[PDB]
Amino acid sequence: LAFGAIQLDGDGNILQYNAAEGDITGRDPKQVIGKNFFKDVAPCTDSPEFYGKFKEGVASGNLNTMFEYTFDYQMTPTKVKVHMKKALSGDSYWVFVKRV
Ligand SMILES: *C(=O)/C=C\c1ccc(O)cc1
Repeated sequence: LAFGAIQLDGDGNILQYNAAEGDITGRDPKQVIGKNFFKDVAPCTDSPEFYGKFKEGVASGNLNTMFEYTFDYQMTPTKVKVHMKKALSGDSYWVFVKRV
């Protein structure tokens, strides 16, 4: 995956996104990575339950699953498949998204 592969820490901050290796856009780069999630009391960012039991993933100590989620609604995103993996570094977990 040259796109879809993001690595985040098991505390709540994004570390690196695997895709940025060629700045061929003039976007505002405050979209992804460098994300320190402060307790602004915002549990509604399209994910009431974080990813795939991400909240349990952390404390269970084995956040590594591939789960495909189909959106059979109207105003929903495309069918994606999340492969999360507890980073081999330790207290961090990856997120590989892959649309079908
Ligand atoms: C999170 O924001 C959950 C519910 C909700 C309901 C109504 C409005 O306007 C915002 C949010």
